[PDB]
Amino acid sequence: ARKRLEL
Amino acid sequence: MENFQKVEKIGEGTYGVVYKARNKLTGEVVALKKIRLDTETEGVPSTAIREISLLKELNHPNIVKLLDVIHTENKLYLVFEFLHQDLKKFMDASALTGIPLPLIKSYLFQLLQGLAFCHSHRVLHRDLKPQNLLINTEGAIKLADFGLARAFGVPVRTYTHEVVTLWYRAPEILLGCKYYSTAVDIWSLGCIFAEMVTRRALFPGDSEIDQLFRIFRTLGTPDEVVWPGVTSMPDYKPSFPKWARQDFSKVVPPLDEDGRSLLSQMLHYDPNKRISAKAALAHPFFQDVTKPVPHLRL
Amino acid sequence: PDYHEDIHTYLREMEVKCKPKVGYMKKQPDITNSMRAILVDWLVEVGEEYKLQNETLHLAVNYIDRFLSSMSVLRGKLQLVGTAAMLLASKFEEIYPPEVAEFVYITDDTYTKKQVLRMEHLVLKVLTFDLAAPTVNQFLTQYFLHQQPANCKVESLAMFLGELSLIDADPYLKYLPSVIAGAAFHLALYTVTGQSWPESLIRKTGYTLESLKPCLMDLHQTYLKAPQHAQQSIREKYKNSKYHGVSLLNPPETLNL
Repeated sequence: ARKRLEL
Repeated sequence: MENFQKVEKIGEGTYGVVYKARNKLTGEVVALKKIRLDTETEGVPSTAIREISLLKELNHPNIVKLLDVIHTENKLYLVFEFLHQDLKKFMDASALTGIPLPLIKSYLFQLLQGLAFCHSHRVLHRDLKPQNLLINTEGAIKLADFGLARAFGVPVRTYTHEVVTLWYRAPEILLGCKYYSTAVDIWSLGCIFAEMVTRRALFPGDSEIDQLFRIFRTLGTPDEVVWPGVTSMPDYKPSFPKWARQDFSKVVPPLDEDGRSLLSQMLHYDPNKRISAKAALAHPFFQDVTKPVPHLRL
Repeated sequence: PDYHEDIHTYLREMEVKCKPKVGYMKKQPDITNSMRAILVDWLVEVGEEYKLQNETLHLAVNYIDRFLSSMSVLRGKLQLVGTAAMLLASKFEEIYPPEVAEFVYITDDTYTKKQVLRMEHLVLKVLTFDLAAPTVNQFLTQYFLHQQPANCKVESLAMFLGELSLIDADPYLKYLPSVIAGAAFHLALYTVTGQSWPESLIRKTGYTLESLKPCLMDLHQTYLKAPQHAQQSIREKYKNSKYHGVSLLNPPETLNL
C-alpha cells in the first residue's frame, strides 16, 4: 500500500 | 478577471457568491459563480468537479448553459448564461393572481424536455426545486444549479449529506433506499407541478418523519401490493399509521382528467413504475401545449 | 426503457472522444509500458486500501492514459500523475474522496501536498475538465441487465477480466471500452455457465461474437497467463469471497471460435 513506486 | 464587470450580487450558493456580470468586450450579460480555492485546502471541490464536467456535455434549450470556466491559481470561476429570476420568486409574485394553466403546462413541458435530455445523457440532477429553476420574459424555463448532479453510468449511492430539500424529497429516499434512480427527479417535478396549480406546497414537512406522514396522508400508506418491498426498506416501521389515498380531485381541483392522470403517474410510490420524463412528454396532457409569455418583476 | 438505449448510445459516442493515442508510449522518452503496469497495479491497492469503488480505479487509468497522450513525463513524476488522477477520480465517483494528505501519505511522502494539488490543476487543464469518461465497468453494467437470470459469479469474473486489461497497455489500448467489456462478458459467461454472447446484446451493441474475436483471443491469453503476470494485485483482490473467488477459477483451455 504505502510505498514509493520504484521503477 | 479583467474582461468582466460586476453588476450586482444575485445569490449565494455552494460556498461562493454569485454575481450578475457583463462582458466589457462583447456586452454579454452573464452569471459569475466564484469558488474560493483556499478554505478547505483540498484543491478543487468535488461538487465543482461534477458540476463542470457534467454540465459541459448538457447543451439544451431548457438547461442553463455553462459558457466558460476560468481556472487560476487561487480562484475558480464558472460563467453561466444569465436569466432574470427563479420560479420560486415567480410563484410568490403570482400568489394573488395565480399562474395561468397554459403557462403551467408550458413550464412542465419544458422542464420535462430538459430533464429527459439530462437522463438520456446519463446525468441525475437530484436537486430539483423551484429555486433552482430559472425563467425569462419570453416564456422559457431552464434547469439550473447542478451542484448535486451525478453520472449514473454506474449506480449512484444515497448520501444523507447530499440530498434535495425535504419538500421535494422522494419517498424512497426518506425510507432509506441504497441507490438513486431517475424517478427521484420526476417526483420533484410532480411536487412542483402541484405547487404551481394550488399556489401551495404539496408536501410541506417539518422533519423526515413528518414529510413521510404528509405524503402518506395524501397518497395513502403504501403496502407490498402498491409498492413491493416497502416493509423491508430500512427506515420503514410497522408502526406506520395506515392512511387512505385521497382522490386527486380534492388535491388538485383546478386540474382536468389529463392533468390528474399525469400527476398521479409522477407521484407513483414504486420507483420502477413511476413515469419517465420521456413517457411524460407523450402524455395526452401536453397535446395542446403552447408557449405562453409570463409577466415578471411584479 | 428507452433512456437505457440512449445512455448506451451516448456512452458509445463518448468513448470514441475520450480514447487516448494508442501508440503514445513509443513517443514517451522516459517511461515504458512496464512502468505503467506498475503504476496502475499500485493504484489497484490504494483503491483497495481506502475501500474505493472499482469505477474510481477505471476512471483514473483513463485520465492517466489521456494525460500521457499529450504530455511527456519523467520516471520520478509518473507516480505523481497517477496520484492526482486517482484523487480526481475519487472526487468524481466517490460520495466523498480521501483527503489529499492520504494521497501524500500513500506515496510514502515522495511528493508534497502542493505538488499533488498543482498536478491536479494541470491534469484538469490538460483533460479540459472532461472527467465523465465511459469505462469498461460502465458497459459491463449495461450488459448485465441483459442477463435476466443474473449470475453473481459471471458478473464477478467479468469485472476481474475487465480490471486485468487495465494493467497491460500493449494490447488493450487499441480496443474500445465497449469492446473490452464485450469480450470480458462472453468469456466469463462461457467459463461459469458454458453459454455464449447472447442475441439480445448482439442486437443491442451490434457486436457479433466474431467481431469480438480479436479482443477475445487477447483477453483469454491474459486470463491464462494471469498467474504468471508480474502484477498480482487484482488477482489477490478477486480471490476474496466478495467476488466469489472468481480469480481462482480455471480458465477453459480453448474457446472454440
